[PDB]
Amino acid sequence: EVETFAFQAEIAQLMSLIINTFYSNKEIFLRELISNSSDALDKIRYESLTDPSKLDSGKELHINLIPNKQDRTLTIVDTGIGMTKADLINNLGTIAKSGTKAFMEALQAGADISMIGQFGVGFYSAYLVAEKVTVITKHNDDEQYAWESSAGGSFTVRTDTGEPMGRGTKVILHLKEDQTEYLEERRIKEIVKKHSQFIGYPITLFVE
Ligand SMILES: COC(=O)c1c(O)cc(O)c(Cl)c1CCc1nccn1Cc1ccccc1
Ligand SMILES: [Mg+2]
Ligand code: NA
Repeated sequence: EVETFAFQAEIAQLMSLIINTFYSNKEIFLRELISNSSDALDKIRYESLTDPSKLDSGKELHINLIPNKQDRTLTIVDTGIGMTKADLINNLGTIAKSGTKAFMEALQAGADISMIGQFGVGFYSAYLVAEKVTVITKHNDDEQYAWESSAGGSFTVRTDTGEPMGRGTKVILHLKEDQTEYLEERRIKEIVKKHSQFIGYPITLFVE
Protein backbone atom coordinates (compact mmCIF):
# COMPACT_ATOMS: atom_id res chain seq x y z
CA GLU A 1 0.00 0.00 0.00
CA VAL A 2 1.16 3.48 -1.08
CA GLU A 3 0.16 6.80 0.51
CA THR A 4 0.26 9.97 -1.63
CA PHE A 5 0.40 13.38 0.06
CA ALA A 6 0.34 16.94 -1.25
CA PHE A 7 3.27 19.16 -0.28
CA GLN A 8 2.60 22.31 1.72
CA ALA A 9 2.12 25.15 -0.77
CA GLU A 10 5.36 26.83 0.20
CA ILE A 11 7.37 23.65 -0.28
CA ALA A 12 5.85 22.98 -3.70
CA GLN A 13 6.64 26.58 -4.66
CA LEU A 14 10.28 26.17 -3.66
CA MET A 15 10.53 22.83 -5.47
CA SER A 16 9.26 24.45 -8.68
CA LEU A 17 11.77 27.29 -8.39
CA ILE A 18 14.67 24.88 -7.81
CA ILE A 19 13.82 22.29 -10.43
CA ASN A 20 13.45 25.03 -13.08
CA THR A 21 16.24 27.45 -12.16
CA PHE A 22 19.26 27.91 -14.40
CA TYR A 23 21.41 28.65 -11.29
CA SER A 24 24.85 27.44 -12.40
CA ASN A 25 26.48 26.37 -9.09
CA LYS A 26 24.33 23.22 -8.83
CA GLU A 27 27.12 21.21 -7.21
CA ILE A 28 26.04 22.53 -3.79
CA PHE A 29 23.38 19.76 -3.64
CA LEU A 30 26.02 17.27 -2.61
CA ARG A 31 27.31 19.44 0.25
CA GLU A 32 23.74 19.80 1.52
CA LEU A 33 22.98 16.08 1.50
CA ILE A 34 26.32 15.08 3.04
CA SER A 35 25.66 17.71 5.72
CA ASN A 36 22.28 16.10 6.42
CA SER A 37 23.99 12.69 6.67
CA SER A 38 26.58 14.07 9.07
CA ASP A 39 23.84 15.56 11.25
CA ALA A 40 22.05 12.21 11.28
CA LEU A 41 25.24 10.34 12.15
CA ASP A 42 25.83 12.81 15.00
CA LYS A 43 22.32 12.22 16.27
CA ILE A 44 22.71 8.47 16.60
CA ARG A 45 26.19 8.89 18.08
CA TYR A 46 25.05 11.31 20.83
CA GLU A 47 22.10 9.02 21.57
CA SER A 48 24.32 5.96 21.88
CA LEU A 49 26.44 7.70 24.54
CA THR A 50 23.75 6.94 27.13
CA ASP A 51 22.20 3.91 25.38
CA PRO A 52 24.93 1.90 23.60
CA SER A 53 22.39 -0.68 22.40
CA LYS A 54 21.25 1.93 19.87
CA LEU A 55 24.20 0.90 17.68
CA ASP A 56 23.17 -2.77 17.74
CA SER A 57 21.70 -2.18 14.25
CA GLY A 58 25.11 -1.13 12.90
CA LYS A 59 28.27 0.08 14.57
CA GLU A 60 29.82 1.75 11.56
CA LEU A 61 29.11 5.48 11.09
CA HIS A 62 29.93 6.41 7.50
CA ILE A 63 28.73 7.91 4.22
CA ASN A 64 28.93 6.12 0.85
CA LEU A 65 28.61 7.78 -2.59
CA ILE A 66 27.45 5.29 -5.21
CA PRO A 67 27.24 6.43 -8.86
CA ASN A 68 25.42 4.21 -11.35
CA LYS A 69 25.54 5.21 -15.02
CA GLN A 70 23.28 2.32 -16.05
CA ASP A 71 20.42 3.58 -13.82
CA ARG A 72 21.55 7.25 -14.05
CA THR A 73 21.44 7.47 -10.23
CA LEU A 74 23.71 8.96 -7.61
CA THR A 75 23.00 7.34 -4.24
CA ILE A 76 24.14 8.81 -0.92
CA VAL A 77 24.02 6.23 1.90
CA ASP A 78 24.60 7.00 5.56
CA THR A 79 24.25 4.90 8.71
CA GLY A 80 22.83 7.71 10.81
CA ILE A 81 19.74 7.77 12.98
CA GLY A 82 17.25 7.25 10.15
CA MET A 83 13.63 8.35 10.21
CA THR A 84 10.44 6.74 11.46
CA LYS A 85 7.29 6.97 9.36
CA ALA A 86 6.22 9.71 11.77
CA ASP A 87 9.52 11.52 11.14
CA LEU A 88 9.03 11.23 7.37
CA ILE A 89 5.67 12.98 7.61
CA ASN A 90 6.65 15.46 10.34
CA ASN A 91 9.88 16.58 8.62
CA LEU A 92 7.71 17.78 5.74
CA GLY A 93 5.60 19.78 8.23
CA THR A 94 5.75 23.21 9.79
CA ILE A 95 9.49 23.56 10.33
CA ALA A 96 9.94 22.90 6.60
CA LYS A 97 7.05 25.21 5.69
CA SER A 98 8.60 28.18 7.51
CA GLY A 99 12.11 27.48 6.26
CA THR A 100 11.07 27.25 2.60
CA LYS A 101 8.86 30.29 2.98
CA ALA A 102 11.73 32.31 4.45
CA PHE A 103 14.37 31.12 2.00
CA MET A 104 12.15 32.31 -0.83
CA GLU A 105 11.89 35.71 0.85
CA ALA A 106 15.68 35.87 1.11
CA LEU A 107 16.06 35.02 -2.57
CA GLN A 108 13.69 37.87 -3.45
CA ALA A 109 15.94 40.08 -1.30
CA GLY A 110 19.10 39.16 -3.24
CA ALA A 111 20.14 35.94 -1.51
CA ASP A 112 21.88 33.13 -3.39
CA ILE A 113 20.47 29.60 -3.82
CA SER A 114 23.67 28.39 -2.14
CA MET A 115 22.31 29.69 1.18
CA ILE A 116 19.44 27.15 1.16
CA GLY A 117 20.84 25.11 4.06
CA GLN A 118 20.86 28.15 6.32
CA PHE A 119 17.05 27.92 6.55
CA GLY A 120 17.16 24.17 7.14
CA VAL A 121 15.68 23.16 3.76
CA GLY A 122 18.90 22.20 1.98
CA PHE A 123 17.46 18.80 1.03
CA TYR A 124 15.48 20.42 -1.78
CA SER A 125 18.69 21.43 -3.56
CA ALA A 126 18.63 17.85 -4.77
CA TYR A 127 16.15 18.98 -7.41
CA LEU A 128 18.88 21.12 -8.99
CA VAL A 129 20.25 17.89 -10.43
CA ALA A 130 17.52 15.26 -9.92
CA GLU A 131 14.19 14.82 -11.64
CA LYS A 132 13.10 12.36 -8.95
CA VAL A 133 14.37 11.67 -5.44
CA THR A 134 13.81 8.46 -3.48
CA VAL A 135 14.60 8.40 0.22
CA ILE A 136 14.89 4.94 1.80
CA THR A 137 15.18 5.05 5.58
CA LYS A 138 15.30 2.84 8.66
CA HIS A 139 15.11 4.03 12.25
CA ASN A 140 15.63 1.75 15.25
CA ASP A 141 12.04 2.42 16.43
CA ASP A 142 10.22 1.67 13.11
CA GLU A 143 10.33 -0.43 9.94
CA GLN A 144 11.97 0.52 6.65
CA TYR A 145 10.16 3.11 4.50
CA ALA A 146 10.50 4.60 1.02
CA TRP A 147 9.71 8.29 0.44
CA GLU A 148 9.66 9.55 -3.14
CA SER A 149 8.89 12.66 -5.18
CA SER A 150 9.33 14.03 -8.71
CA ALA A 151 8.39 17.59 -7.60
CA GLY A 152 4.93 17.50 -9.12
CA GLY A 153 3.34 18.83 -5.95
CA SER A 154 3.09 15.45 -4.25
CA PHE A 155 5.20 12.78 -2.59
CA THR A 156 4.58 9.12 -1.71
CA VAL A 157 5.38 6.99 1.34
CA ARG A 158 5.36 3.18 1.35
CA THR A 159 6.81 0.34 3.34
CA ASP A 160 10.02 -0.62 1.57
CA THR A 161 10.34 -4.22 0.34
CA GLY A 162 13.94 -3.81 -0.85
CA GLU A 163 17.14 -4.99 0.78
CA PRO A 164 17.20 -4.28 4.53
CA MET A 165 19.45 -1.36 5.42
CA GLY A 166 20.01 -1.96 9.12
CA ARG A 167 19.80 1.70 10.13
CA GLY A 168 20.15 5.01 8.34
CA THR A 169 19.10 6.81 5.20
CA LYS A 170 19.69 6.26 1.50
CA VAL A 171 19.01 9.15 -0.90
CA ILE A 172 18.70 8.02 -4.51
CA LEU A 173 19.08 10.87 -6.98
CA HIS A 174 17.50 10.04 -10.36
CA LEU A 175 19.53 12.60 -12.28
CA LYS A 176 18.21 14.90 -14.98
CA GLU A 177 19.56 13.74 -18.32
CA ASP A 178 21.70 16.87 -18.67
CA GLN A 179 23.20 16.56 -15.12
CA THR A 180 25.09 13.30 -15.77
CA GLU A 181 28.40 14.90 -14.76
CA TYR A 182 27.56 13.99 -11.15
CA LEU A 183 28.13 10.35 -12.03
CA GLU A 184 31.75 11.02 -13.02
CA GLU A 185 34.46 10.10 -10.51
CA ARG A 186 36.56 13.18 -11.31
CA ARG A 187 33.65 15.53 -10.73
CA ILE A 188 32.42 13.96 -7.48
CA LYS A 189 35.97 13.93 -6.12
CA GLU A 190 36.30 17.65 -6.87
CA ILE A 191 33.06 18.54 -5.16
CA VAL A 192 33.75 16.52 -2.04
CA LYS A 193 37.23 18.01 -1.75
CA LYS A 194 35.95 21.57 -2.26
CA HIS A 195 32.89 21.43 0.06
CA SER A 196 32.71 18.28 2.22
CA GLN A 197 36.02 16.57 3.05
CA PHE A 198 36.18 17.99 6.63
CA ILE A 199 33.02 16.15 7.59
CA GLY A 200 33.83 14.03 10.63
CA TYR A 201 32.82 10.72 9.06
CA PRO A 202 34.39 8.60 6.32
CA ILE A 203 33.10 9.43 2.84
CA THR A 204 33.64 6.56 0.40
CA LEU A 205 33.19 7.16 -3.32
CA PHE A 206 32.46 3.80 -4.92
CA VAL A 207 33.83 2.88 -8.31
CA GLU A 208 31.47 1.84 -11.02
C1 LIG B 1 17.22 12.28 9.98
O1 LIG B 1 17.87 12.78 8.80
C2 LIG B 1 17.99 11.79 7.88
O2 LIG B 1 17.73 10.60 8.13
C3 LIG B 1 18.49 12.23 6.64
C4 LIG B 1 19.73 11.79 6.19
O3 LIG B 1 20.41 10.89 6.94
C5 LIG B 1 20.28 12.18 4.98
C6 LIG B 1 19.58 13.07 4.17
O4 LIG B 1 20.08 13.56 2.99
C7 LIG B 1 18.35 13.55 4.62
CL1 LIG B 1 17.53 14.61 3.51
C8 LIG B 1 17.79 13.15 5.85
C9 LIG B 1 16.51 13.65 6.29
C10 LIG B 1 16.77 15.11 6.67
C11 LIG B 1 15.49 15.89 7.06
N1 LIG B 1 15.21 16.28 8.30
C12 LIG B 1 14.06 16.98 8.24
C13 LIG B 1 13.66 17.01 6.96
N2 LIG B 1 14.55 16.36 6.23
C14 LIG B 1 14.42 16.18 4.79
C15 LIG B 1 13.55 15.11 4.42
C16 LIG B 1 13.56 14.75 3.07
C17 LIG B 1 12.73 13.73 2.59
C18 LIG B 1 11.87 13.06 3.46
C19 LIG B 1 11.85 13.41 4.81
C20 LIG B 1 12.68 14.45 5.29
MG1 LIG C 1 6.24 21.77 -7.06
NA1 NA D 1 24.31 20.39 -17.95
